[PDB]
Amino acid sequence: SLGNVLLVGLGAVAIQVALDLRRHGAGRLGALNHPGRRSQRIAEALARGACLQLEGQGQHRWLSGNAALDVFHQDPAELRDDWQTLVLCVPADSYLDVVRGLPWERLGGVRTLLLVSAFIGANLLVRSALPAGCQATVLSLSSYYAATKVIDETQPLRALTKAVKRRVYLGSSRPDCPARETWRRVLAGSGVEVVPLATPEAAEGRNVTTYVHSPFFLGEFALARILSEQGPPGFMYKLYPEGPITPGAIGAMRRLWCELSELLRRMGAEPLNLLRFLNDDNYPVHETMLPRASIDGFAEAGAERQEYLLFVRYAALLVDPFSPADEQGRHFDFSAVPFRRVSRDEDGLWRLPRVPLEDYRKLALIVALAAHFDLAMPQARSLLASYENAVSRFIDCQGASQCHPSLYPIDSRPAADAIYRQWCS
Amino acid sequence: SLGNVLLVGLGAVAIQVALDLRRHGAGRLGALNHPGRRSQRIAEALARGACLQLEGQGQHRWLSGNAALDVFHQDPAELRDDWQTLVLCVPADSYLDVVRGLPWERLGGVRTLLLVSAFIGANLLVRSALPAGCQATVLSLSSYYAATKVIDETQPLRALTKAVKRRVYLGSSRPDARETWRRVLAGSGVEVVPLATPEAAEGRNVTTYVHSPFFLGEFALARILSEQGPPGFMYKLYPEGPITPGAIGAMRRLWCELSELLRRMGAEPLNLLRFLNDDNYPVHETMLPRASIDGFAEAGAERQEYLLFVRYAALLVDPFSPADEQGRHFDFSAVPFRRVSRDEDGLWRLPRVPLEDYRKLALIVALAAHFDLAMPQARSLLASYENAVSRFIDCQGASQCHPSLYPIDSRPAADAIYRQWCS
Ligand SMILES: NC(=O)c1ccc[n+]([C@@H]2O[C@H](COP(=O)([O-])OP(=O)(O)OC[C@H]3O[C@@H](n4cnc5c(N)ncnc54)[C@H](OP(=O)(O)O)[C@@H]3O)[C@@H](O)[C@H]2O)c1
Ligand SMILES: NC(=O)c1ccc[n+]([C@@H]2O[C@H](COP(=O)([O-])OP(=O)(O)OC[C@H]3O[C@@H](n4cnc5c(N)ncnc54)[C@H](OP(=O)(O)O)[C@@H]3O)[C@@H](O)[C@H]2O)c1
Ligand SMILES: N[C@@H](CCN[C@@H](Cc1cnc[nH]1)C(=O)O)C(=O)O
Ligand SMILES: O=C(O)CCC(=O)C(=O)O
Repeated sequence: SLGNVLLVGLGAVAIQVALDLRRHGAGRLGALNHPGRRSQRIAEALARGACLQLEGQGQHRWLSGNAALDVFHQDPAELRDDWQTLVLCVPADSYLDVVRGLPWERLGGVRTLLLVSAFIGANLLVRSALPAGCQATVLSLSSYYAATKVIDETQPLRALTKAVKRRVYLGSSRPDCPARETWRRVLAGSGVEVVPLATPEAAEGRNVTTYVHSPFFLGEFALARILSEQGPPGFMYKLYPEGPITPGAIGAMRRLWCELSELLRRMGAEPLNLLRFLNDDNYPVHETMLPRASIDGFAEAGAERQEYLLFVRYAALLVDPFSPADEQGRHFDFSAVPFRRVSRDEDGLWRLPRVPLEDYRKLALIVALAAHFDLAMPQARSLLASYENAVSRFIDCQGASQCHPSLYPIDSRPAADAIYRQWCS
Repeated sequence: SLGNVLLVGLGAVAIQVALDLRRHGAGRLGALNHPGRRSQRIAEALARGACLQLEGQGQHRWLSGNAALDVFHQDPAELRDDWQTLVLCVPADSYLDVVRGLPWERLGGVRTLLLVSAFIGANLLVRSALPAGCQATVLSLSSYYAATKVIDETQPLRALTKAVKRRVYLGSSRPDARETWRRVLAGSGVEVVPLATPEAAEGRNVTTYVHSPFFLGEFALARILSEQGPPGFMYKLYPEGPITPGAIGAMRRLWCELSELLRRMGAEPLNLLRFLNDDNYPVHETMLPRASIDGFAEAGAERQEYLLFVRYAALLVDPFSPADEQGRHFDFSAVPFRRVSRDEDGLWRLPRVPLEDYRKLALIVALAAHFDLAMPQARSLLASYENAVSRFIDCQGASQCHPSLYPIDSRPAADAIYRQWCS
């Protein structure tokens, strides 16, 4: 079964996962979060008797519930060998740091480790970092299965889920893995269909953010908003000049999808139909905007038609076409998600938001991995260079002394080498 | 060169034109407005000392001015042969009726007749109704050159111009008066481009290309014929408005059909995307690259449809408007549909959009048949309108509907245009 489950990272994702785990049952539920203001707030909340609370928004209100946490650690030194399942709810660009940091000498009983938002190569990278002879199976979930936020960091244990995906995918380092069905059941509790796939990379190849955030949020427009201090933040899914979506961004999306598909084929994984994945698995539009024949036929449509269809898809979602119309015939403004921007941390250093720092670090690793398969990925490299140039100019202007080192050049070649060696073994 | 000018149809357009004529310099100013309540109000206002009053809104406030009306008629038979220039400021559907009603055999002094909103064939249709040997030159303007309205029908001669177009085109029945009218209209700020034939100007009417595919389709007609529910928006994407990839396909296919008709009538067609961007409302290079705009006519159908869709998506907000504090731009696309309304006799009427658009396209299709052009896309749009309006009549009752909703036959007008063109 799942046995006793340790959530690693206790954020918005973990709270939703905790609700789904408690519905399913069968064991103690613990969490580990590294020291910091959030962990201090969490420990304070738990010590006064608070529980994890998940609220569903709008149509998702049926999800809402509370979940008890048996133990919370902000000090790995107190962990003992009581855990059968680890669930990594930390940012995906931290999986390597987090897996190296776990006290594996006291975790010999762990039999499964789930990566809740994997990317191509993540399963292999995590396996490369495990201690020798570790017999934990590593599971890769394609994408986090919802949209969830901690409303008010002052109540760190209360989260809001505003969207839920129709379908996600799950692969395992163990062939014909029985744990996949367990997690199918756990996530089905929140209405998500989990499709088991035959290898981790096939699931990782269905990570939605890799395909969408890379072309849209590594470009010039997004970076100009994210690195700004004054002026409006702009909107993540609007068309230029309100947001980053342009025909050029759509062309980058198509070309990157082609590059990623070839990488997947070279790792023995079947690529996805990008339009059908976006429409059917994540969020749909009406037949009059995207005919089913166009959705199903997308992969054979030819580049111009593919780009037209992708553009239509995003223009069709500037509002939510399935939301109720208001008195004046308008639908919900689905595309008005503001960009989060750079902000100063407690040491006075500029930090980047997760979008795009996490998206850059993921894509940089994928590109470094693809080089081992003799794939140059020029579109991916152009997106990396756009981010790097913009951030470099921000450092020039603000001063290196004022910038957190996460803004600085990162070397992904060592991690890519570890992944490739693990794949070849 | 203008002499004494008679404005036929004394409404919003005529008031703007009168003030532009006065800025340029003209003789007496007269007007002919057919009997009706508007003419009754005009006659009383004139009796109490009213003049033609034009107000320019905002940046166009320099357009504002007053002009005396020297003569007002309602009955064409009462016109004296004292007019060198006639300007037709009536709806284009009425041009033939207006011309047939005038006593041309005793209007030998008329030298110029200007059609302010000429549809394809309008010049030829007008000339077909003129007596043989009639001396008048007929001018076709591609479209009215501003956006103007009578503020309040209780002060009938006071009009408001809220916008002026960038560019219009002017063609003449006489090879090589265009220059005079280019100057006159240039006083409003519009650039008038003289073209070599009337049909070249008539073929540059923007509503022909845009209103036909968007407002004769099923979505638009469902809004227009509706009584309850929100009216929807003319230029938003489905489900808020009628713009869909199917509507854009209709737009492209119709542009191809219209372009071939123009070529068969000896007129160079337009590059639709360049015409929309450069003559109507532009977008940024990142949405529509200049090379894609200039190259549109040679791009191939899929790219052409993608570019047109991008153009309308890019204008859901006005990208050159100032951003508000939230990074939002002006909601340019939220122009509500005008819908059916009961008239003073209690009868349902259609708004000019799409009635005028249907009538124009019906004539174009009937004309195209003479050039052996079937215009299947145009015919599909006509059928869409006819079927929807027919079902509205079924539901409301013919006795409750104004006769303008009933079937029309444009074949006699098309035949007269073709005969004139072959003359
Ligand atoms: N929430 C969503 O809807 C969503 C959507 C798409 C994808 N995702 C994926 O899920 C991941 C987690 O999302 P979330 O909303 O739960 O974020 P959250 O606010 O960041 O919670 C993440 C937890 O992990 C801790 N953490 C962050 N960085 C860490 C690091 N380098 N090492 C160890 N612990 C770290 C955090 O504690 P501290 O704050 O103290 O560091 C926090 O408790 C995202 O990064 C993304 O990969 C989530
Ligand atoms: N900004 C604009 O105003 C604009 C823009 C683009 C296109 N147009 C087109 O230009 C045409 C005229 O526009 P408008 O705004 O000036 O209309 P308007 O204000 O209603 O004026 C039309 C005038 O002509 C009269 N009239 C109609 N038929 C007549 C006839 N057969 N003989 C004599 N007088 C007649 C009308 O009187 P009754 O009201 O009694 O019929 C009215 O006084 C319209 O079809 C319009 O769609 C106008
Ligand atoms: N947020 C997603 C990334 C995909 N975003 C959606 C678009 C969208 C989301 N909200 C408003 N518009 C998509 O691109 O189809 C995730 O990673 O789960
Ligand atoms: O869905 C959003 O609102 C932002 C895009 C996204 O996928 C994310 O939160 O990582």
